[PDB]
Amino acid sequence: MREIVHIQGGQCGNQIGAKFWEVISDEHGIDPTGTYHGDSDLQLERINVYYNEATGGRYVPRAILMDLEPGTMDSVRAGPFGQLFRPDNFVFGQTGAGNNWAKGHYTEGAELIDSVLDVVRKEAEGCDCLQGFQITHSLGGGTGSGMGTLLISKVREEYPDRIMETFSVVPSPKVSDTVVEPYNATLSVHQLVENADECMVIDNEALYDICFRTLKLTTPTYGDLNHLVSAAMSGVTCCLRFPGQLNSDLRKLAVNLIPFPRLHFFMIGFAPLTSRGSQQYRALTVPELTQQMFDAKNMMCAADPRHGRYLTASALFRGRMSTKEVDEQMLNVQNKNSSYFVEWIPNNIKSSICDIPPKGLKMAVTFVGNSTAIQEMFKRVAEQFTAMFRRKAFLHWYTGEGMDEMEFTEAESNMNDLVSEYQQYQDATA
Amino acid sequence: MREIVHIQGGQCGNQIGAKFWEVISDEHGIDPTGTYHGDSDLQLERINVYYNEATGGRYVPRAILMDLEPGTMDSVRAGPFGQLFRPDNFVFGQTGAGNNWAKGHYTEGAELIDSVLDVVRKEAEGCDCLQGFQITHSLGGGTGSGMGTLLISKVREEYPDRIMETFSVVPSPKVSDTVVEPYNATLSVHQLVENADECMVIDNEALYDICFRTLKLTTPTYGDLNHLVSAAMSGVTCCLRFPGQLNSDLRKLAVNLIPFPRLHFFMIGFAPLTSRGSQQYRALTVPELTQQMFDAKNMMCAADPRHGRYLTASALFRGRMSTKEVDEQMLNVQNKNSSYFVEWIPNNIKSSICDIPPKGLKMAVTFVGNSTAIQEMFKRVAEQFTAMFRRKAFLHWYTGEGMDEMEFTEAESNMNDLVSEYQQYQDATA
Amino acid sequence: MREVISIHVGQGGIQVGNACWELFCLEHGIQPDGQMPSDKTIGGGDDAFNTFFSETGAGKHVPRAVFLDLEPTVIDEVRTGTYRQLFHPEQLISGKEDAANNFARGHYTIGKEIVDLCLDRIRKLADNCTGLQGFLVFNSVGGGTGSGLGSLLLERLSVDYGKKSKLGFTIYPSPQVSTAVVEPYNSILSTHSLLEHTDVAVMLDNEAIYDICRRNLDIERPTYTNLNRLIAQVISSLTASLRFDGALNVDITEFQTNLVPYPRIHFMLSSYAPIISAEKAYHEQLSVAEITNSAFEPANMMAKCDPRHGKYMACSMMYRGDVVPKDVNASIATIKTKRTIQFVDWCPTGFKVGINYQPPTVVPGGDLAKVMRAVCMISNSTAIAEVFSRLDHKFDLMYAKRAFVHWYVGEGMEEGEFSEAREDLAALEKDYEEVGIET
Amino acid sequence: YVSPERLNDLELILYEKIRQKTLPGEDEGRTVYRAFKYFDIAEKGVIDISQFKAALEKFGCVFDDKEIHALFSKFDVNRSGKICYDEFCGNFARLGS
Amino acid sequence: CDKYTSTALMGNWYEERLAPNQPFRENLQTKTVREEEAAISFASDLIPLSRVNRNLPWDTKGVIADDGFKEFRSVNRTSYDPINLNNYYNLGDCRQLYKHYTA
Ligand SMILES: Nc1nc2c(ncn2[C@@H]2O[C@H](COP(=O)(O)OP(=O)(O)OP(=O)(O)O)[C@@H](O)[C@H]2O)c(=O)[nH]1
Ligand SMILES: Nc1nc2c(ncn2[C@@H]2O[C@H](COP(=O)(O)OP(=O)(O)O)[C@@H](O)[C@H]2O)c(=O)[nH]1
Ligand SMILES: Nc1nc2c(ncn2[C@@H]2O[C@H](COP(=O)(O)OP(=O)(O)O)[C@@H](O)[C@H]2O)c(=O)[nH]1
Ligand SMILES: [Mg+2]
Repeated sequence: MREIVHIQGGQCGNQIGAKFWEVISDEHGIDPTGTYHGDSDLQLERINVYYNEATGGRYVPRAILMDLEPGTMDSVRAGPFGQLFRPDNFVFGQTGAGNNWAKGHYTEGAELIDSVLDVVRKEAEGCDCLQGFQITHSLGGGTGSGMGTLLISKVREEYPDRIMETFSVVPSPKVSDTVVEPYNATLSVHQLVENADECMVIDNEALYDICFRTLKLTTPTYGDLNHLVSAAMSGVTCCLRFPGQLNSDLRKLAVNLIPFPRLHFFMIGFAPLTSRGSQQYRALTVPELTQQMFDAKNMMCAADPRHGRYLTASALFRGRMSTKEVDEQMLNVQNKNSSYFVEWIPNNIKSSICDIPPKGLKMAVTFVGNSTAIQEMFKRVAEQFTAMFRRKAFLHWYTGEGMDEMEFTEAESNMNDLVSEYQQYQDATA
Repeated sequence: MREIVHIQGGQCGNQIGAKFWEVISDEHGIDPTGTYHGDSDLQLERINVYYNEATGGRYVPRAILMDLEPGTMDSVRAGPFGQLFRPDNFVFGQTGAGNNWAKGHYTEGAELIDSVLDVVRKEAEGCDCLQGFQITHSLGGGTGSGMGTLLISKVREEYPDRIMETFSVVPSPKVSDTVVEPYNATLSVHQLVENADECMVIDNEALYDICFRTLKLTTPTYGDLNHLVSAAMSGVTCCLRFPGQLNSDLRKLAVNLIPFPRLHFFMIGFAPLTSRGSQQYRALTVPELTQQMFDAKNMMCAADPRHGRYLTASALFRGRMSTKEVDEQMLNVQNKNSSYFVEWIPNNIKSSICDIPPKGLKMAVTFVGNSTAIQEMFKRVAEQFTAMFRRKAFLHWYTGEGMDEMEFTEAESNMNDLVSEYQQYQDATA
Repeated sequence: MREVISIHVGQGGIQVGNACWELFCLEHGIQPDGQMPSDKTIGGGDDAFNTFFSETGAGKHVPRAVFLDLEPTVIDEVRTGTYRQLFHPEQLISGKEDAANNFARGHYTIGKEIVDLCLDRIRKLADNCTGLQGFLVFNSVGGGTGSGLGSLLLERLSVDYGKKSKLGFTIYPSPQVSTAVVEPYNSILSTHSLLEHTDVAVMLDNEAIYDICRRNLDIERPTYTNLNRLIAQVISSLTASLRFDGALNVDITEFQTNLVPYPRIHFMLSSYAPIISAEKAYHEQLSVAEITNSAFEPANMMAKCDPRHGKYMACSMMYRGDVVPKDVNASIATIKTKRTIQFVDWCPTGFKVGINYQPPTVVPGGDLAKVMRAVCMISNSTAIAEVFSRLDHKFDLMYAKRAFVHWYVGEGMEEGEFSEAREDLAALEKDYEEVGIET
Repeated sequence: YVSPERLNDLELILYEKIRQKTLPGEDEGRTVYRAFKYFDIAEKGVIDISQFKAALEKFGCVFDDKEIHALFSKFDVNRSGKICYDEFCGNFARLGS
Repeated sequence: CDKYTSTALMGNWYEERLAPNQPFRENLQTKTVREEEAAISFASDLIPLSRVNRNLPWDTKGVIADDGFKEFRSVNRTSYDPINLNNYYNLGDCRQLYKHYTA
């Protein structure tokens, strides 16, 4: 019951989704062949959340795999667990993106979106009752931001009462990946606010920083980076698939994490994550474990959180933990760091519990936070756009496929508004 | 007990029947030699519907195969299941039709329709109580159009108390296969409407459309097209041969699908259908069966069923299913899409159930519906016919058998009114 | 012929019941199967399980309970759990979508599709019952579903049955420890409805329970189930006098007519003791004298509000065990003289005494041991105004700029209802101030 | 004692009903496999004849203890007095494809 | 692996000696991973998507390795643990006045 659909987009996304289905398959115990080899009885009571049922006893993820270039989708099928996806759930074009927004959201994407749009509705009505949406895409890339966001608006149109989330790798200037990144980013953030309820950015810059500082593996590669983010959403929906003391669905975070209708930008993090050589030496207690969660560098986003003040926080403890330790530890953290939390909202740390922890750990925490420190992320992206926009560079491609600078002017207007408005509360006093 | 004789003529006509006997024999499990090797008793109880009794316990199917050119018959008996048809039944000439309507109905047929009417009479008298006739022929084809059309004209005049069916293939505009199609095609509808109580159009485009889209076969041959239509014929005569929850003979289907004496044109669709590479990635559930039923692409007729409003509909499920599920789903679809069902006759779809599913599956649906959307097929065919006539092109062939322009001029008029009458009963409200 | 019906709504109530009903089963001797263990019962309690159970016709038993929760997560676990066979299979209304801590959500759009079933089940349960004495309602207000369903359900119950009494064991947010930040809104909204439909209520804040767990049982890391166990003990001690013989019985009807000065002020805060484990007791005290002193100790109180900050109006103390009568008068006389705990001017006699014979019973594998008697006390003192003062301060700060207002406003709850709730709550605080003014 | 060609007939009625209780889009093995794991507590794969009485008692079928022993024993090939759920459920899926 | 080939106490040497294996990095040439075939499905543009040689998956095990903890039990069940209750049943009064075995 209350099953959730999953949507994929863009090459950056395609790598997230395939590995994301990696973690769930084992925990539920569905093998590469789709047959069951579970151990605990409690593992099937809510298998229907992410998996349908079909004749022959085999299960298939209720997924949507979607991108504009055949090469990307080829890897997922030929790779591990490529046999779990229904062929009818795949949609692809033939022209590719080439890092052009217009080719993704007006001309090329529109002609093929109708095929992609139709697919979701058929699956959506099949389930007993939709509970939400999760979209795996990227903003700094070609196909995703343009052709991915459009599907965001279209889905939201017919289903005004269903909440949704989004995962996005917003770009960081340090490790540059494209010259045209500022355009397709700021253009993307414009439309995300008006319809996307929940969005938690993931910064690739933190991935290396988190990997070398704490993980400290010799030569981390794209295999591992996608893996750590995988657990983030694995525990986000924890309450739905296992029993617990205080169940918390997706919306509970929505009510308790977004003080105002528009301010819906979250930064997430995961713990514990310890090196391959320090595995057996750290005590396993709420006290030690909770210290890592709020650490400055444990956050998964390039934004440094200590530079600003938090508004609301919710972390879902997974596994058998004595709640009192959860409650008491919450008070101590909220007192010794008062200066980093806005005053006018009292009692602003949420808690949750569950019964089943991820395999191989008795503790597990997925921290979701709504901190003002995200402004620097937009500020860093926004400032480059104003500098490069004034020269009209790289502008002939966009204007030649249905994009008029009259539209671009508005986009910068929205970005500054959020940047300016967001920081009113940081200095606001009761 | 209401045994039905099967009559099919024409080169195209022979091929479809060449297989339709193939599948039907498999359902009752009669071997090529015709000796019974079935499995259960239910497969043998009502065997009298198609096969008669002869020496040795084998059966001779009640087929009267006719054609005007020897090319067809020499190959019909050359393939698998070429020993069931009796030697005496075949009647064929040594001249050929040459894709001309005239030579197939006035000059050559006049001296050869005597024999065909001879055998047809003998078979009917044999039946304990004839329940109806089933006819398969191709309108665009030469011999089928002429010899086939005349047979309906004569047969009606001797046995007015029996129902007639008609599986017809009318050439479409896109897939062109004959340059003289407009003339002989038009004469078909005029002669066909006034006599044939029932007709089910089957456009070649859909058969190609079904294969290239759903089944996903790289290089379909004409063999595939025959099977899909052949299976559909199996559905209509389903309950009349096996037990079931609610019997549904041939007349009952007519009672629920011919609102007025004239509107007697149907459009059929067959489900389920999925590729061999997608068989194991799907679920066989009553909800899934119903959805594909009303989807436009599933139907084998060029007319788009979303451009009009249905007048009546029928459903014939197969296998063991819950009665309540049949009712609840049937009510739901008609409710959510009122705009696509007319408003002056509620309960606008009929249902039936049988307890013997086709071999190889567990649940399936056969649809025989009458929609105002069928007006497209004649409107496009008529449009081309007028263009040819105004230039008196290719006319000298038709004038060479005694026919005058009077029959041509009238044909346009009657085909005009049948176009008109569909219009009247569609755009009219309480 | 003197029976009661239980109402449980919300996950918190479900969890508390999971222990309350198990203890109820243990004390009367009923197995989870519904079949009594025989063991030469020969009607040992005879007419004993009427107060909380009814005959199934032959053999088994069916507890008089109704379970409500819009989230099936806990309902399914209770269904397939340790007591699979006990509750009525169709008496467990199962929800479809969680309230997600939205009071407006739980009161005006989704709630209207399950109150009908709740009323139907309550009607069926009561009609068969002959002498329905009142209602027992457990609910949580620190979230959406609890209040959103319970307040509306009680509202409908009052118009359906009328003057019949009702008691409610709510759980308000703690002064320091809590889960959600939208809890103040739910508390403010729920108090509005509950201040004019329920007669007797008890606050059972979690912070005091944690404190009591740390001090006595010597279990530094308590659990939610362990916390629920004490509430179950309190309920059992409160309702014991209604189904067992005693020297002086106090029926459920003799609480409101004994412990509420006026129609408006009807909130009481209670405690339970002694709380001694199976390790550090048998070498200890529990002469009848010390229990009464421990009852009035401030730190032992089940609510984080010091009774020392106000006067007293009326407290009813029910002894369970083998307490000889005169000990009760001795304890009352000793407590009265001490200047630490003082009374209000207008109530000279404000103690209620009730003696029952059954000693409190313990569940296996718990933290509680078996002692020969204990005392449960219910108190309503002017100090309770402090808790409503503190819940007041939180709401104003975050309503100054309509924080999180949209989730409620767009859901149907008119913006004007917040004005009403705040005005009424402010009215309540004024109420308690005047009653304490000396004559 | 009775084991005529009537015990298998109950199997159809026993099977016919199973599809009745089966949730949409499910196989009788799925519905039954859950049942044998719900009442049971040993989890080693066995229960007594009474427990198997409880398991089928939920289905709604009404039989005497004599017939009950018939199917268990008929389903007890080894005579060990215990029933294994793996073989029981899998065999049913064979007949009800 | 600091500008060297391990086995030498270069900077940050303690970890790399414990690598699982990572078969991809030591066999760049075998490739293979050709198991998609011309399925003719997933999909048709009727031409199937061209199948390309995919390389090694690159191991994994980024998340903390199994600590020998299967777990997979519900909090509630152990709370009441119906095993606890029965022990307070059909038992007790045990002081072993004489010798006698039992379950
Ligand atoms: N001591 C204790 N407190 C509980 C328990 N369950 C819920 N609570 C309290 O309830 C508060 C949160 O609301 P809940 O009771 O969990 O749920 P709700 O208010 O009914 O709203 P929902 O979350 O939809 O169920 C927490 O802060 C707890 O203090 C419990 O089992 N034991
Ligand atoms: N951290 C991380 N980033 C990725 C990964 N795959 C893609 N990206 C990011 O995605 C961006 C490219 O987007 P792209 O796939 O070309 O967008 P598209 O053309 O619309 O499909 C690059 O800047 C990368 O930073 C990955 O596995 N890990
Ligand atoms: N769908 C389908 N159509 C066929 C097949 N064989 C022949 N036809 C059609 O029959 C037409 C030729 O008809 P014709 O042989 O002149 O009919 P006849 O004069 O009655 O023998 C062609 O245009 C084809 O479209 C077949 O196997 N499948
Ligand atoms: Mg809840």
